[PDB]
This record gives sequence, C-alpha cells and structure tokens, in this order.
Amino acid sequence: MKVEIDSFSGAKIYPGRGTLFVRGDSKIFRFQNSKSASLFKQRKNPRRIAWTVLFRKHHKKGITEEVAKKRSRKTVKAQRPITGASLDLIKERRSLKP
Amino acid sequence: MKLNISYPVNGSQKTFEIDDEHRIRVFFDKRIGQEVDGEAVGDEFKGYVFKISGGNDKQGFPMKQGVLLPTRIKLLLTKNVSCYRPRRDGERKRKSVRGAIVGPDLAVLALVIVKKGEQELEGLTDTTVPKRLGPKRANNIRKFFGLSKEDDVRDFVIRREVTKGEKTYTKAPKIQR
Amino acid sequence: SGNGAQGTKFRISLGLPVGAIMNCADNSGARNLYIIAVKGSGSRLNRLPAASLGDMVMATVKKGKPELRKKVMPAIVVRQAKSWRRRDGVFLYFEDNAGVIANPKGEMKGSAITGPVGKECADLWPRVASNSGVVV
Amino acid sequence: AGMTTIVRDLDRPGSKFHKREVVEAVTVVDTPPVVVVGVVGYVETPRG
Amino acid sequence: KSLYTNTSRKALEEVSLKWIDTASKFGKGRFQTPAEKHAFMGTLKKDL
RNA sequence: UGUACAACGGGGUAUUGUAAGCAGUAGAGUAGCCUUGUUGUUACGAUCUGCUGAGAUUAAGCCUUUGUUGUCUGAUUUGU
RNA sequence: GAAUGUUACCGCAAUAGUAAUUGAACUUAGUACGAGAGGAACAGUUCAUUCGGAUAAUUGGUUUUUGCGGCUGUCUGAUCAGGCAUUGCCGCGAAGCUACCAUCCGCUGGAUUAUGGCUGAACGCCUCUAAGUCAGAAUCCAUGCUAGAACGCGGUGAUUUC
RNA sequence: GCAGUCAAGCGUUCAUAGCGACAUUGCUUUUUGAUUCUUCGAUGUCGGCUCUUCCUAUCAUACCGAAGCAGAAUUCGGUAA
RNA sequence: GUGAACAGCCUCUAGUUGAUAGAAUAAUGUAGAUAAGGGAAGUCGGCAAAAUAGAUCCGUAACUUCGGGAUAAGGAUUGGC
Ligand SMILES: COC(=O)C[C@](O)(CCCC(C)(C)O)C(=O)O[C@@H]1C(OC)=C[C@]23CCCN2CCc2cc4c(cc2[C@H]13)OCO4
Ligand SMILES: [Mg+2]
Ligand SMILES: [Mg+2]
Ligand SMILES: [Mg+2]
Ligand SMILES: [Mg+2]
Ligand SMILES: [Mg+2]
Ligand SMILES: [Mg+2]
Ligand SMILES: [Mg+2]
Ligand SMILES: [Mg+2]
Ligand SMILES: [Mg+2]
Ligand SMILES: [Mg+2]
Ligand SMILES: [Mg+2]
Ligand SMILES: [Mg+2]
Ligand SMILES: [Mg+2]
Ligand SMILES: [Mg+2]
Ligand SMILES: [Mg+2]
Ligand SMILES: [Mg+2]
Ligand SMILES: [Mg+2]
Ligand SMILES: [Mg+2]
Ligand SMILES: [Mg+2]
Ligand SMILES: [Mg+2]
Ligand SMILES: [Mg+2]
Ligand SMILES: [Mg+2]
Ligand SMILES: [Mg+2]
Ligand SMILES: [Mg+2]
Ligand SMILES: [Mg+2]
Ligand SMILES: [Mg+2]
Ligand SMILES: [Mg+2]
Ligand SMILES: [Mg+2]
Ligand SMILES: [Mg+2]
Ligand SMILES: [Mg+2]
Ligand SMILES: [Mg+2]
Ligand SMILES: [Mg+2]
Ligand SMILES: [Mg+2]
Ligand SMILES: [Mg+2]
Ligand SMILES: [Mg+2]
Ligand SMILES: [Mg+2]
Ligand SMILES: [Mg+2]
Ligand SMILES: [Mg+2]
Ligand SMILES: [Mg+2]
Ligand SMILES: [Mg+2]
Ligand SMILES: [Mg+2]
Ligand SMILES: [Mg+2]
Ligand SMILES: [Mg+2]
Ligand SMILES: [Mg+2]
Ligand SMILES: [Mg+2]
Ligand SMILES: [Mg+2]
Ligand SMILES: [Mg+2]
Ligand SMILES: [Mg+2]
Ligand SMILES: [Mg+2]
Ligand SMILES: [Mg+2]
Ligand SMILES: [Mg+2]
Ligand SMILES: [Mg+2]
Ligand SMILES: [Mg+2]
Ligand SMILES: [Mg+2]
Ligand SMILES: [Mg+2]
Ligand SMILES: [Mg+2]
Ligand SMILES: [Mg+2]
Ligand SMILES: [Mg+2]
Repeated sequence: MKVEIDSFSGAKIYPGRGTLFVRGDSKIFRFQNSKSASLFKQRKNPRRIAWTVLFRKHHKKGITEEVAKKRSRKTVKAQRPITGASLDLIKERRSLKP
Repeated sequence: MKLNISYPVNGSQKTFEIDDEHRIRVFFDKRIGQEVDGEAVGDEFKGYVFKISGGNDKQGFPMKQGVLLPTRIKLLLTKNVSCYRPRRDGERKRKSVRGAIVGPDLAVLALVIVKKGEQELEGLTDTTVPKRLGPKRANNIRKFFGLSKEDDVRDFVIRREVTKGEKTYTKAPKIQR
Repeated sequence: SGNGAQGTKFRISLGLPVGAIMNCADNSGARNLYIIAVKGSGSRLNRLPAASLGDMVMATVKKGKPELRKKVMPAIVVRQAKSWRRRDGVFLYFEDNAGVIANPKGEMKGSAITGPVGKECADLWPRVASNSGVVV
Repeated sequence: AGMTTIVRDLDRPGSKFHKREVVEAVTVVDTPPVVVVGVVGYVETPRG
Repeated sequence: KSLYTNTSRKALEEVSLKWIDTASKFGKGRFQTPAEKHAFMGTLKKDL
C-alpha cells in the first residue's frame, strides 16, 4: 500500500483518494483532490501558487532546522597491510621514526 | 529484500536476507546516505549503525545518489558519473535509473557499517581481509610508514612472496617519482 | 468483448456511447473511428449502447484511407477519458478516446499502437498487448 | 456512526485481484453493551 | 444473525484489514492524525 | 437544579491562498531644493518582499468543551 | 383521526403485496461422437447483462456557505471598508442533496406439471394406472421481505382525591 | 387469420420423421366486408411519446418427449405467459 | 462617469419607496441557472438551449448584372503601470 504525492501540490494522497490523469505523452499526474486538478488543468504554475510544497520549497519557507547541523561520522584506523606479503612483518617494520 | 553489507574497516562483506515488512520498513522513505539504527532491523544488529549507500531494484536498475524520488527515471548520463560507462569519447547515453529513496520495490539494499553494535556478526566483524596492493609511488611509501626524506624507500617497499612449486619468489613494485 | 477475448473484464464506467468518435491509434491508415455498436451489450428502451476500455465495438472510419472508408469493421477501445474506478480504488482517465481496428478474432490490422494503452485492455487482448508501448 | 475506507489484500483464487489490495467502503455502528432487563415467553397457538 | 449458512466463498473469506482510513470527513481530508499533520506541516503561528 | 439545557467564548475539523498595518538596498521610472554630490538628499511609482500557510469563514442538519452569562410549574384534558 | 376505562411499552399475524433476470469466459477439452471436416455438456471457478432495494468512505455533478480570493463599471473626498449592477462576472469552494457518472446487498425448504419410472391387475400373457407409488420445471405453497385489519388479538407498566 | 379429419402423394427405399393433393369439419374477431341497433341540444379521429395491466396461437429463457437426432447444428411436439 | 453613443450599467437635481401581510420552503409548476463522458444517437424537424460577438491588425473562395458576394471563411492581439 503506497501513499502517493500530488504532482501539482505535493500532498500525500492516501489510497483511493483524489484522481489520476494519464497525459497523452504517458506522463502520469496524480491529484489529491479537485483543487490541484483544476489549477493543473488551468495551466497554473505550482511555483507561483503560495500553498504548494513546490512553492514553499522554492521560496525557502519554514525549513529552518533542516539547515541545522548534525552528528554523523566515525573513527577507525585498522591495518590489514598487503596480501601475500606477510602482514606480520609490516607493523614491526612499521615502527617509524619521524 | 536482500541486504548487502560491508565493514569498510576489515574489508569484510556478506549478504543477509530479510522477510518482514516491519523489520524492513525502517528503510522506507530513507535516502542514500541517511543513517539507520540497528535493533529495528534485527536483534543481531543492535546498536549497529547503517549507512545506506545504494542497491538495485527488481529488474536490477541501480540507485543514483541524489535523484531523490522513490521511483525510476531516464537520465542523460556522461563521463564521470554513476551507473554508466561511456563507450566512446564524449559519448552520452540515456538510461533508466532507480531513485535514491528506498522503496519495497528494491531487490537489494547496499549498506555500510558506521558504528559496531553490541554483538559480533559472523562473516563481518569476525573475519578480516587484507588490502591487496601496497604503496608504489615514492612519497606514498614514505607516508604509509612515516619516514622523512631521509630513510630511503627501497627497503621499505612491500614484498609479496610467491611459489614456483619448488622455487619460492619475491616481487616488489617499481617505485616511481 | 466476446470472441478472441481471453479473460474477464471487471465492470468499468461506460464512456463511449454510439455515435462517439474516437481517435484511431494504430498505423492502419484510419484517422478516427465512429462507433455504431458495442459488442455483448444489452437492451433497455431508449438506452444507448456504450463502450469502455477493452470493449469491441463495431465502427466505421470517418477520416482516413479511402480503402478503409464506407464500410463497417470491428475495433477495440484502448483509451477512455471518462474516468473510471479500479478495484485498487483509483479513479483515472485518459486525455483522449482511442481504439484500434481489429478482426472478430481480436487481431489488429496495424502493426503498432500510438499512445498509451489501458491495462484492462492490454490484459484482455494479446495482440493489443503485443503492439503496445506504455501500458496504463 | 458513519462510513470510512478500508484497504486489504483480497483472497479470491480465480480473480484478477487475487492477492492484490482493494479499497472498499465500510459503515461503523456504535455498539456499547446492551443491558438485559426482562424475559418474555411465547407459546404456539393455532392462531399463531 | 444470518438465517442461513452461506458457503459463497465470498462469505467464508476471512479478511484482515491492512489500513483504516481515519482522515477527516468534513472536507478533503489530508491527514490521518494530528501527529501526521504536525509532521508534514511544520510549525505554526499558534503552536509552541 | 444535573456527564441538565441554552447564548457566547475557547479548542478541534474544514474552506480560501497569504489580512490590515508597518518596513525594505526590491521596482520600468519620475519629479523638486541646493551645499550640483566620488550611494547628494526629500519625497512620489503598477508591482514585489518580509513580519504571514497569514487573515477571514467554519453549523446554520461538523466535533468538542472543568470558562463566562442566563433558564428551569404556563395552558387543557382523561376513569374500568 | 372521534369512539370501544385512561395512558405507555413490548409483541402476535389474519388478509394483501412480493422479485429477480439473462449471458460470456476459464476449466471440463481439442475430450465424448466422428473416416474426416469438425465438435458438446453436468460439477468447480471468474466476470457480466437487464431488474430491484439502499447508501454517500471514495470520485463526479450541483453552489446564496454569497465562505475565501480575483475582475469591470460607478457611487462613499482619499485610505480602510463597503453599496448598487432582478444572485454583477470569474476560479476554488466545505455541508447537504445526488449518478451503473459512485459504492453496497438481492434468501432456501416443500409440493407439483410435462415427462421418464416402480409395483401391478383388468385381459393366466402384456402394460407407468385402473388401486397404490418413485423421480421431476423459469410453475405453485411456504421460508424470507413490505403493510398491519384504523370495528382481529396477546403480554406487560403506571393509573389522578381538594 | 389460425387449427383439424381422410390419406392419393412428397421424402433414395418408406403415406403420416418432416410434409401433404382432391375433398371436408372447425376456431378466431389487431383484416376487410355486410348491417345500421347506440350516440347528430357533439362520447375530441391518425402516428408517436409515456405508463400500467391483461391474452397466448411461445420468439427467448427452465424441464421434457420425437427425428430421415453420430457429433455440432437444426426441426417437430408437451408442461409453460 | 464608462462607452462610438439619447445603448446598457452606476450616480446629482427632482419624484417615489405605491403593488394585502405573517410563517414555512413538500410534490407538480412558472421564471432564472449549472452539469462528468458522449455530442443530435432525441425529434416530423436541432423546437428549446448553447456557441459566436466589440475593436486593431493579418487574411479572405465559388460566382457576378463588376456594383458585389464580404464582418466571406480563417487567424492574432487587447489589463495595469
Ligand atoms: C369527422 O370528425 C368529427 O366529426 C369530429 C368531431 O367534431 C369531434 C370534435 C368535437 C369537439 C368540438 C368537442 O372537439 C365530432 O363531431 O365528433 C363526434 C363526437 O364529438 C364529441 C363524438 C363522436 C360520436 C361518438 C364518439 N365520437 C368521437 C369523436 C369523433 C371522431 C370522428 C368522427 C366523429 C366523432 C363523433 O368521425 C371521424 O372521427
Ligand atoms: Mg467536489
Ligand atoms: Mg468541479
Ligand atoms: Mg616514472
Ligand atoms: Mg496517426
Ligand atoms: Mg425511443
Ligand atoms: Mg509485433
Ligand atoms: Mg506569506
Ligand atoms: Mg430544513
Ligand atoms: Mg473561555
Ligand atoms: Mg436562556
Ligand atoms: Mg383513543
Ligand atoms: Mg483448449
Ligand atoms: Mg461419419
Ligand atoms: Mg461532493
Ligand atoms: Mg466577492
Ligand atoms: Mg496605505
Ligand atoms: Mg443606490
Ligand atoms: Mg435597472
Ligand atoms: Mg442500480
Ligand atoms: Mg407445502
Ligand atoms: Mg416393470
Ligand atoms: Mg405418472
Ligand atoms: Mg394416477
Ligand atoms: Mg386401465
Ligand atoms: Mg425463481
Ligand atoms: Mg430462510
Ligand atoms: Mg428476500
Ligand atoms: Mg391495528
Ligand atoms: Mg393492544
Ligand atoms: Mg384420397
Ligand atoms: Mg418410413
Ligand atoms: Mg410410394
Ligand atoms: Mg388479421
Ligand atoms: Mg339508427
Ligand atoms: Mg356504424
Ligand atoms: Mg353525433
Ligand atoms: Mg349527447
Ligand atoms: Mg371522454
Ligand atoms: Mg390464464
Ligand atoms: Mg398453451
Ligand atoms: Mg430413416
Ligand atoms: Mg413433453
Ligand atoms: Mg408476466
Ligand atoms: Mg395470470
Ligand atoms: Mg409623479
Ligand atoms: Mg396585486
Ligand atoms: Mg454535458
Ligand atoms: Mg465535438
Ligand atoms: Mg435521427
Ligand atoms: Mg453528425
Ligand atoms: Mg428515433
Ligand atoms: Mg419535416
Ligand atoms: Mg422522419
Ligand atoms: Mg432557435
Ligand atoms: Mg460552456
Ligand atoms: Mg449564388
Ligand atoms: Mg458565403
Ligand atoms: Mg500591454
């Protein structure tokens, strides 16, 4: 059971809900409801319609803490050496100096 | 779906099969890159952390970092880019691609371990596979051993034994620069 | 439906009543298809017979190769526009009405179908399956 | 009470929707416990 | 209770739902739960 | 005289598509005073941006409520 | 809706009405039968037509929610906010109503007809028939469903004092 | 208009599977005639639309019997509105 | 004022605010509207209804009494500042 999104507005379309338009070139547009659908037929441009995801994304609305930092990294340092070359005499000769 | 897991510390890798949407479902709506806590997928991997690196859907199309979408599309690809190998100079070819958002339509998740959980995993943490080749260019040897331009490489090059049957041999690179 | 139809079609909303003209979407020569009947349909005082996705109609060609004009042939509905509902619960519609001309056995007359095709139609007629690009 | 929608896998071997999801409509009736307050005993008569 | 024991197949089939719509019925409902709505909407001029 | 009822008020739910007000280095440009500008300055300009998915409406046959205020015996008739 | 003491609740069921219809596919089966050409059906399953009774999660239609937004013309000095244009016009539009344009549901016992039979005399034989009798139809009667006789009825509750 | 009786014929052979001459007995009252009894101090004329109900001499559908019924297809007949 | 305008629509002056009234908003109406997909299949017949429309520019067939046919047909454009 997949939830779809509105190709015009970007809203979740839970099952069996809204309508589906198969354009002549076989691009498929889904609408959560008759509102997106009429704008879409009206050749309206989602980026200019203020309440749309696509609008809000473009006008950088609300996003705030997505541009807030995080904490994802590691710290390894485990030697394997080089296959067939005695991975034992590669750490005793790896005592370094400077 | 099948999980293809790598321990990039040991060079280890082994695949795991998971049948249980619930256990899977953690991976859904997750992109390539995003991290994932372990216990949710199995008790084995508890507190293991997983990085999602890619994978192939059924029909085998590959994912492609940063398409977003959880479907397929047909991109134009070039030299120097995922999921494509040019056959000719300046060749570009249109090709189907799977999105980088994990659906249940994937055949395989590819994952990479970032933190090790509370328990060892058999063919992964337990076993360690050597790096195949060693430093060949001058100052690369000088940095795999930390040497200063004093110590002189020639005797710090790697040395891979091998046998002829009754003649065991010795062959080192060819230091450049 | 009837002959050549292997499978059963679940009821789908009727879009094309008699007199409807649909786009011809094969490469046989015909530009449109004029519906004069719908195979396997019933009777009610005053009710117009109407076709839907994957129905066999009887048609004439109104615009097209003179060889294909002035005579009646079988054709098969491949795209609808009147929205219908599927059992997975979605209401969907195409942007045009389109069929392709066929023989009673349900075999095409043309070697290709231009445009998308309904799955309910693809399922129903193999040679309509054969000649398809995008289905549904 | 009213109606809503349901989604479920259909199990009809034979059907094109065997092992597929379907969305189906449902009513809901509010059904708190009924409470028993009496018994009434009927008898058969040739009048009914 | 039913007055006959239907064998049907259609009756006998033992359903088990997968998901129950719970979206608002006072309009074109978009959200199953307030949780879901806060999730998707973000923060508003009321709120915290 | 009580998990009473009603009028408002609050919360939910929904519909529209971003209120008024103020602000701006946004604006094709335009005038006016000179101390004629190494942003000269004062304003004007459809429109745009920000405060603002805001504002407005939401039972009149939507949902809900620890708040506010009020209501809680008039009339007629009936007997084996 | 007066009157059968009053009022209330729960029921019975006389009589009357009554409803479902038709098709295809799969499978049976390239089988039976046939030299061949051809070529079925019962059981099982999946859909469908025509008809009915509902229902409104969903989709669609409707719009005075004159709800929100937009537009022309004019009128309130401007602004704000509005008025008028027989609902000014336009896009969206909740609620309700609503569509094979939408979803859901449409019961199973008996007795029979034709007809094929059993036993079996009349008529030492023979006969489904004369006596007796088995099986039997989109029929009929029930079941089921809708009314409930306002002069058909049952069970039960409480029954007035200035 | 519809249905019989007789049975010379038709049907390779064979009257009656399916038909049936010459004759001959009937039914019906959406044919058309014949009549002129009712209405001329007036009973709104054709067709269609809509809608109900009835008849059966049954086109389909249920179950049958017959065939010049191998099958398939058909034809004839019954209970059937 | 808008506009080509004594058009329509809004206003000033003046004049009216007369037309039984109250409560509801069933069926059927009268008058005003909308309707998915199809698009005259409806019907004697496109009856009704819908579509078109101003202006500027581009473009304009048969045929002709040479005057026309012609806004033929077919196109684009149009606010605000
Ligand atoms: C030849 O047609 C007429 O005569 C028509 C009419 O005029 C009917 C019109 C009557 C009104 C004026 C009342 O419409 C008339 O006189 O009708 C009579 C009449 O008029 C009431 C009744 C008649 C006689 C008995 C019933 N019948 C029916 C109508 C009618 C129709 C006719 C007819 C006679 C009748 C008569 O001849 C042919 O078709
Ligand atoms: Mg709607
Ligand atoms: Mg609409
Ligand atoms: Mg070199
Ligand atoms: Mg073509
Ligand atoms: Mg008709
Ligand atoms: Mg092919
Ligand atoms: Mg805003
Ligand atoms: Mg009301
Ligand atoms: Mg309060
Ligand atoms: Mg009060
Ligand atoms: Mg009384
Ligand atoms: Mg076969
Ligand atoms: Mg033979
Ligand atoms: Mg609606
Ligand atoms: Mg308005
Ligand atoms: Mg201002
Ligand atoms: Mg006025
Ligand atoms: Mg006027
Ligand atoms: Mg129906
Ligand atoms: Mg009985
Ligand atoms: Mg016997
Ligand atoms: Mg008998
Ligand atoms: Mg007998
Ligand atoms: Mg006898
Ligand atoms: Mg029956
Ligand atoms: Mg029963
Ligand atoms: Mg019943
Ligand atoms: Mg009574
Ligand atoms: Mg009583
Ligand atoms: Mg003779
Ligand atoms: Mg013979
Ligand atoms: Mg002879
Ligand atoms: Mg006749
Ligand atoms: Mg007379
Ligand atoms: Mg006469
Ligand atoms: Mg007369
Ligand atoms: Mg008279
Ligand atoms: Mg009369
Ligand atoms: Mg009778
Ligand atoms: Mg009869
Ligand atoms: Mg013979
Ligand atoms: Mg019989
Ligand atoms: Mg009948
Ligand atoms: Mg009768
Ligand atoms: Mg006067
Ligand atoms: Mg008057
Ligand atoms: Mg229409
Ligand atoms: Mg058209
Ligand atoms: Mg016609
Ligand atoms: Mg036409
Ligand atoms: Mg007609
Ligand atoms: Mg005419
Ligand atoms: Mg005519
Ligand atoms: Mg007209
Ligand atoms: Mg229109
Ligand atoms: Mg002429
Ligand atoms: Mg002309
Ligand atoms: Mg301009």
